[PDB]
Amino acid sequence: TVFTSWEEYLDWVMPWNLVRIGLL
Amino acid sequence: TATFHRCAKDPWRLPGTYVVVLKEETHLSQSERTARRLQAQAARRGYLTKILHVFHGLLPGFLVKMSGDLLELALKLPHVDYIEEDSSVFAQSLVEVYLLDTSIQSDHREIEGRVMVTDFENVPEEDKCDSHGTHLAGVVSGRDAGVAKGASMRSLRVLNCQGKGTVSGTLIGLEFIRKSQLVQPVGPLVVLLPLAGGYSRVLNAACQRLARAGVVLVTAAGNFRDDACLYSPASAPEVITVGATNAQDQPVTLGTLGTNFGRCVDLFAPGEDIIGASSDCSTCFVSQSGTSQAAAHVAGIAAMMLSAEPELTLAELRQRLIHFSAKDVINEAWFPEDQRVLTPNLVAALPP
Ligand SMILES: [Ca+2]
Ligand SMILES: [Ca+2]
Repeated sequence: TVFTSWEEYLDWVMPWNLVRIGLL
Repeated sequence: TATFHRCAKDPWRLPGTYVVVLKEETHLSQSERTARRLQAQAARRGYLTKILHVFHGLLPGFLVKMSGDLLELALKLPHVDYIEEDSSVFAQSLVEVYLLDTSIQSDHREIEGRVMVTDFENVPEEDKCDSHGTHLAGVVSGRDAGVAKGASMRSLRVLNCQGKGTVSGTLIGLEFIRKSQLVQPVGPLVVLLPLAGGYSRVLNAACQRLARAGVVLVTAAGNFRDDACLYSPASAPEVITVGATNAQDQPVTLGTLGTNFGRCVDLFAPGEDIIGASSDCSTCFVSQSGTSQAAAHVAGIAAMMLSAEPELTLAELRQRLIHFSAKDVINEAWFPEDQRVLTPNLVAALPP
């Protein structure tokens, strides 16, 4: 699944990995 | 005496091309004279040789295309420390992050104006060109999905359109970094190597010299579900070797394989289902997995740690990465029994 915008990915799913490393 | 080394992973060998490594304090003039002597002595025996590149900066020596028949002769050359046959490697703000990977889409919205494309290119011929690098550049410094948003990046192309590079190409790329730094010094350097080939004496020595010279190196542990010590640059001690973990605190499974483990792994980082810049369009995003993605998170964490504490030694930066990592969350049962004690149960984290 390739998404053409950030918002489209956000609607599809704050990524887990950036949360996990404590960036949020 | 001088020794000969070739990749133990026979399909990864690149016969006909040799890295001839000279003793630690060999001058450039001497390296050129030893190359000429090899060409001249080889010519007397009716062999044609080509000097493809002469090394100076980290490691003295030269890259020669020639018949393996000339190795005994080449090993008797004065100043020669060892010779290694070439082999393949594969894709797995006051701080400058260098990326040695595939070509990159520099105008992607995510990394536009944060990545500088160098003129460096050393790739083997082929047997989407920019997918692997763009995603990784995005994981390090992307506006929406990036770890170190304020980090600037310089990229070198060492991986071809298939994610295939050479140990020789990688050495030349690592030498290019050292040279650029001596010509125009800046602040702390972070060198991201999201690639891996079989254990390499020359590649580990180049990484060790770059590390002893104060430059921070971050590498992929490898996606061979094996011991990271049998792969390079993963096995180079002073390098930061990163394994991949998933959201469920599980070491990553990549088909029949998965993340590498063992004593050569320094720590783990998120490396499964990683959203980042897709080189398919300027605003495109895609999810990817691998130790390359995991290493990219660590290069971003290290870039931010070095930006906050620019005087950190390589050893102090290592202690900070361990100290701030999440402890004992990884499922050890996924690793081979004897590897559980040897593999550090660490998941990279930014300081709070
Ligand atoms: Ca290490
Ligand atoms: Ca332990």
